[PDB]
Amino acid sequence: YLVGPPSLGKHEALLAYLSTQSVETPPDLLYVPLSERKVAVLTLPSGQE
Amino acid sequence: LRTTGRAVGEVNSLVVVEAAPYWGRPARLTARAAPGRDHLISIDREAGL
Amino acid sequence: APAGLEVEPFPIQMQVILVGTPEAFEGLEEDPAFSELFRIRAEFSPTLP
Repeated sequence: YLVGPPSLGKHEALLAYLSTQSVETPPDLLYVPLSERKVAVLTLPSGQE
Repeated sequence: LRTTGRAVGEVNSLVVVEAAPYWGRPARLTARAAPGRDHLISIDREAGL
Repeated sequence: APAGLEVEPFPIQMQVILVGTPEAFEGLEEDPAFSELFRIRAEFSPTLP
């Protein structure tokens, strides 16, 4: 969590630095209904959706 | 407000106004040294209760 | 409504020219978020040279 006085450009600089990082293939998220009322969160490899 | 000459107990004190746009400015401050009670009274803060 | 309509953000282009009494903007100038948006005060005095 980043703390600082306003008008500091925290969001802009934080986004700029974050965009330079790399994460290997964030799995595609999806919903799977295990019943009529129950929904489970599922992760799958990219392209398996 | 006087910026010339001398006076007894009178001072052009400086203060930043927040009941107005933010700026420093002077105001006349008067001190009355009167023989009597050992208590010191500041009416600019004290208003009773 | 069963489902509303989601409006995505866009880069704004407007010039907002607010109008009010000096006391009207005194209630808004206290927060630092007003200052990081607005830098332009078109000041009117009740007196002219």
